Amino acid sequence: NTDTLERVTEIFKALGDYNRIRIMELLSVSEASVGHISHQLNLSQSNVSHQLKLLKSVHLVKAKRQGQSMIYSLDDIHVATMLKQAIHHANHPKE
Amino acid sequence: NTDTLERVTEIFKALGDYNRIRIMELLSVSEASVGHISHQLNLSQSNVSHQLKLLKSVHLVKAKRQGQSMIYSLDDIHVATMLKQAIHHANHPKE
Repeated sequence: NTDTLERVTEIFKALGDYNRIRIMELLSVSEASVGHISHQLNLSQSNVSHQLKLLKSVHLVKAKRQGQSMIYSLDDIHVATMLKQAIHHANHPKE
Repeated sequence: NTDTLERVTEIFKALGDYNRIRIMELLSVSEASVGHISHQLNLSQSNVSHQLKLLKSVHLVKAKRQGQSMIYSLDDIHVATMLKQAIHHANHPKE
């Protein structure tokens, strides 16, 4: 036992609802309000607000203030590319 | 409209108990019986037999029969290397 493994346990633990990935995708490229993103993506603002919280508290996502409304957005392109690589291999080649 | 994503969902979903990673570690080095691993690895074999069950059905691990007892073992060294990279990067390049 130790703190090393315990860490790798936090990452996976951070994960929760699947829909989360959805927002992440749109976030990877784009920027809108807190509700707008919800309404459109046919989502109940009841959860949204709740969601961001966690992740944000996980150090995964980062928020930024500008005038009034807050616009989210990733700061570590690493995960962005990492996810693409995982999806790029989703289906092996052909043989 | 969720044939591609549904996949990435199965992966993360596959995960379950933490002790999992642990066993995987020892399983990614030496191969032993079902108990021995549980005994020496201070673990209630009650879960083991129950553990592999899942993963197996997930296609993550592949069992092997030869003689009598079945010795488990990975097949896609990819995951093994992938994990190493995750922990290898989990390094705070200072600051």
